[PDB]
Amino acid sequence: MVDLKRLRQEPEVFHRAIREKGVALDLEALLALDREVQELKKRLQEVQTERNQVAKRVPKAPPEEKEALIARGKALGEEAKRLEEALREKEARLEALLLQVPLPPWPGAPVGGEEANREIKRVGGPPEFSFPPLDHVALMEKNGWWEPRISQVSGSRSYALKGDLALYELALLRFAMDFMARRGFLPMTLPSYAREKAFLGTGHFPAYRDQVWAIAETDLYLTGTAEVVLNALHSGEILPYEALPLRYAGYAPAFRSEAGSFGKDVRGLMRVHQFHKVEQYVLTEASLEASDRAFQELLENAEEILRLLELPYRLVEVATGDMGPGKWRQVDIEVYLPSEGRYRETHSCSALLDWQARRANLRYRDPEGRVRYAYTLNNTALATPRILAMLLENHQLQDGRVRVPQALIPYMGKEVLEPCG
Amino acid sequence: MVDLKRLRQEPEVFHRAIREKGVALDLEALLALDREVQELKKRLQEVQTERNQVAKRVPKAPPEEKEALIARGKALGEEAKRLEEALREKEARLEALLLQVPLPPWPGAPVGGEEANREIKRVGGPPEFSFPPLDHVALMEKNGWWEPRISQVSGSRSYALKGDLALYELALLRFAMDFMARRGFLPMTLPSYAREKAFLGTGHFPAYRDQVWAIAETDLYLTGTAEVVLNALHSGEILPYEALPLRYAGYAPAFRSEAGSFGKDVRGLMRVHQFHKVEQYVLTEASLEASDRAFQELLENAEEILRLLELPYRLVEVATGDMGPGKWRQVDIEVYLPSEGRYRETHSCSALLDWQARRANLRYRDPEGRVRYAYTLNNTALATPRILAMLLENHQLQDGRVRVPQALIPYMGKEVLEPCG
Ligand SMILES: Nc1ncnc2c1ncn2[C@@H]1O[C@H](COP(=O)(O)ONC(=O)[C@@H](N)CO)[C@@H](O)[C@H]1O
Ligand SMILES: Nc1ncnc2c1ncn2[C@@H]1O[C@H](COP(=O)(O)O)[C@@H](O)[C@H]1O
Repeated sequence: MVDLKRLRQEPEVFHRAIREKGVALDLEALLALDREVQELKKRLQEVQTERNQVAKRVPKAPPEEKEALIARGKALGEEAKRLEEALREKEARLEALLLQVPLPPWPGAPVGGEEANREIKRVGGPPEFSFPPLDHVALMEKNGWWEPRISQVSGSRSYALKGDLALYELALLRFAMDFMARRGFLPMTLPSYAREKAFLGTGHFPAYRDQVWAIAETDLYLTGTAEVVLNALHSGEILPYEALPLRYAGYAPAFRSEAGSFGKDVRGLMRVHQFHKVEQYVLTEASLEASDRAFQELLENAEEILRLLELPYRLVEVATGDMGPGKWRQVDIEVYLPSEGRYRETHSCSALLDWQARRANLRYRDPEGRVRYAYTLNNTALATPRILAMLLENHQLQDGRVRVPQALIPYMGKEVLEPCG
Repeated sequence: MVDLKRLRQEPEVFHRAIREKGVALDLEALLALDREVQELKKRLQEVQTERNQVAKRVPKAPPEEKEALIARGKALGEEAKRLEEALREKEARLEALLLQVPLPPWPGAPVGGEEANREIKRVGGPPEFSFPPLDHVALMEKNGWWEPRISQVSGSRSYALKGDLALYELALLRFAMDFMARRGFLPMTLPSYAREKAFLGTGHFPAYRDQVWAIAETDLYLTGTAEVVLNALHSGEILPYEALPLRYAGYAPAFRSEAGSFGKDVRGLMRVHQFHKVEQYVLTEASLEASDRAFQELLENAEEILRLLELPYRLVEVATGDMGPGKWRQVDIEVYLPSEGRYRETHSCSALLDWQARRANLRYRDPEGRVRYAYTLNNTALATPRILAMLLENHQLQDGRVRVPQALIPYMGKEVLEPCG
């Protein structure tokens, strides 16, 4: 949500945002609609208040003038319900539209879709294997580390891990939570469902509605990221300046409808409906430099986890067309997946300024007593099973076993994932 | 799903079983419908046969005997139509009814509802405090260990744990996966959703259908127990005798609608819609002896876990009217919850003989080459957040902090859970 005041004052700024980000929104039609709502609230002021006057004149009016006043009162009331109900219809239309206005991207955002994305940096590289490398599904198949029968039970885009890899999954999630807690984020284990209001807050509703699974006969939705929950915790609360920046490391199961197919056909561990994710969430003050400092920390944290995971990665500046309506700036971190001879997203770091704060109503009292919308940022800390696709392929040994990175040997108990059966 | 052959020769056993388990099932109506379906199938046999063997006699028959055979063919033909309409209609409701027939309770199960549940033994005393104890909610409030704001994001029966208790919720799940792996159970991390067929396989559908959330616009339901996934894995597979017993320790998020109204203020970490559960599942060969061995193993595992967690517990033989339609035996394990002065269920061990194997179609090739239905059993290994409630109350220190059991100190990194504030 954008400040309707700034929207009215400098709509060309939002017009470029709608153009470069590709939002289907007619800014001129929204702006128009707003004028009508303004107009109709004023006209409704007139009738409900002339009605106030007629009703005030009624109690001691002579019988002649008293019924004239009832007559006038009725017509005016008619008018008022007509206007009232027109306003409500128009305002709902305005709000829905307002919910589609995107934040302007940062000045250096590449303009265009995913193909405009720009590699910032690359640390580490494709492993040079002494032998012919298997892909992660073939490592799993060979060591008996996943349960293919899960598709008959739950459907496709499901996985069930077994043996050492079951254990490894859990070790990586705890690892990421421990690493976030030593970086000063407050670890939180959270639910994977939220009411609608929390999805609206983040911006997942309306634009990414397609992607969320509703829990039927409830008013709950399962969340695709712990971010829907972390962002809505302080809605309607005004935070002390001294609380800022809030740094939450939230773990929750994530659920995605994944209404959108894998061109690299369908499966393995890359795109499943249910996965586990530790999220990095920050609420900071409404300054660009506070945002920039948080974005760089969010980024370095994710890089740091990849270095401890010993994975080759690169950072990518996400183009306007691809960052989504509420993003100021987005950088993805992609890790190399040998079997596809390409980098794959494992983390997206977004800075959304106050676009989510004005929707989720997140506010703080600045050093001068002024209440302000906060700025929010988020980045993945670690999501499984997807990084398992990359750990298996980058760390596979000759025999098909997989070495665990040094930092994860305390969490596993061992240096090598053994086969199951 | 019971063996219809036993259902027909021992109906009194099933009648005692329907009454003692308090199942709402008219047994005469079922056995009657079963006889109607058998006579119809026999009769259809008889029809299709005579319709074949007179159409043989017909074509070139002495002209007068030919029309009598034609006449008989018209009669037999319309009768087959009728027989099939009735059979299609009556088989359907008999299958729907068989899906409701309870397994006979083991002889030693108390007969009565929840009130007849007999305590078998108790291990460990109430903790003795140099101070008046706080309940687990006041311990979480005091220490800043949960996030009350989640109620507004997600509704009631939600928890969000913070700081050391978030980390302690993950550490306990890992400990239970490692305890199980070391006991020979194969660790698996699972989805929390399955198709309806997996629920019919365990007995959760139809009887408990209302305890289960459905994912809307999807043919998937969220599982309240990993047992639903684990049990549907080998469906339609004929397992080799040598694979047996299959000992699986699965972890999945568990979702429960909790449609059971309310009564006591079962607030805090005790009854939530979403929790984490590590599950013991055994699929064994079809002998009682096999089952009793497994049952005891499952119980000793949950006992050993609770010993490791340094918690006072008791075992409870569940009564016939409380164990549920599929159970042969159920023994609940209850831990002492100091603030309620009562024991609360943490684990529930069930032996179901072949009642789920016949529903999910789990079979094995026995040592003589006979394909038999397997027996299944299951028990909680460790579920969070309910155990955290007994853990905080039982291990609370004078200062409102909580000691970590020796067993869990390697998982925790510390001996005491520190406050967030
Ligand atoms: N709504 C809930 N909130 C919190 N924990 C729960 C809830 N429902 C069940 N549990 C936990 O999970 C355990 C088993 O649940 P139960 O109702 O006995 O179903 N039975 C099973 O799931 C068997 N698979 C054994 O695990 C309980 O003992 C308790 O520890
Ligand atoms: N469907 C999925 N399956 C597995 N991991 C996923 C899935 N969706 C997203 N992820 C992971 O979660 C991260 C952040 O998700 P997103 O906020 O959508 O970028 C991605 O970089 C992946 O690590």
